[PDB]
Amino acid sequence: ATNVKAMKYLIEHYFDNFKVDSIEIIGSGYDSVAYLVNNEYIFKTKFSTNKGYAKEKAIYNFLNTNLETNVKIPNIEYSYISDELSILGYKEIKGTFLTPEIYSTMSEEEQNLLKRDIASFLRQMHGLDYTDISECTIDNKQNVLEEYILLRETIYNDLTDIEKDYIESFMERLNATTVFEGKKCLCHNDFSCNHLLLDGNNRLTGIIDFGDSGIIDEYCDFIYLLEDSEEEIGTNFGEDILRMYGNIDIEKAKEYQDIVEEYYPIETIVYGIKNIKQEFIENGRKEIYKRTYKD
Ligand SMILES: Nc1nc2c(ncn2[C@@H]2O[C@H](COP(=O)(O)OP(=O)(O)CP(=O)(O)O)[C@@H](O)[C@H]2O)c(=O)[nH]1
Ligand SMILES: [Cl-]
Ligand SMILES: [Mg+2]
Ligand SMILES: [Mg+2]
Repeated sequence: ATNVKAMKYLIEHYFDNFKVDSIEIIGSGYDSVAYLVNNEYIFKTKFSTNKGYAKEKAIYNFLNTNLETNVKIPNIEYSYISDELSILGYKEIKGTFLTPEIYSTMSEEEQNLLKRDIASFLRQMHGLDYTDISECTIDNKQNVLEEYILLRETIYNDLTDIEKDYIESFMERLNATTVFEGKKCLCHNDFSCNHLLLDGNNRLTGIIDFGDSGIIDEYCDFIYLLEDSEEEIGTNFGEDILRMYGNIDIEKAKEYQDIVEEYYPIETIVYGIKNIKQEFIENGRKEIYKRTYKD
């Protein structure tokens, strides 16, 4: 139980008179680990990476001050932020994560109420005056262009023709699309069903992981709601939510999701380059072949 011991130590060291009586791992990413401490607190942690926890903390603070909602989000009680180590702690939001299986046991009315809850939460968050967090802007198109330049400066010339063509074909679509020219607002920006918590009546009770959140295209928060995969509910779910949300071009939302999805293998390669992780470069290149050959 080595990781747990270390992180217990660090929590007690940086947070005076916080006492860890229990601690377990409840989640992880490639760069992070989350712990449930005293069956009450979530502690999210990471070591040296590529101002992440600073922003996420600022966003929680901004949202807890400004949202009027019964939906719970993390409320940061402990933080330690440095280049080499960042920790955020908050009381665990209780509930059951939404999944496709759970959704399929819900009555039609239950499903509608959950969809309305989501639409309402997104309408309220996207309608906030974000002046107070105006530094948290994210420009996805410009980010992609910069990543493309990094590719050109590093490994692009060693890729295969098939890989190059996939990339260039994406860049050509990026240049022709209009889906980055619409409304910008504060978005969750990783808005998948594994971040949505339900209460005992299958209503939306909490939303977690605003770690990628920022001021960005309004379309961003529909990308997973529109996704047809084993992990998400399905395209009709996102469509209905978009109709409830109102005043948004559904076809552009879908175009934006389709473009993000096409980018994925390239995003994966770029992550590998930036983090010096060859396995990610390989995985993304292989995925380009998988997509190219899908019939
Ligand atoms: N019940 C519950 N689970 C939570 C809460 N906060 C985090 N979790 C659990 O911890 C996991 C990791 O938290 P999360 O913020 O998503 O992770 P992360 O550090 O951003 C890494 P990634 O972005 O890949 O999710 C979640 O998937 C979930 O299982 C919370 O308040 N309530
Ligand atoms: Cl490789
Ligand atoms: Mg997460
Ligand atoms: Mg996250």
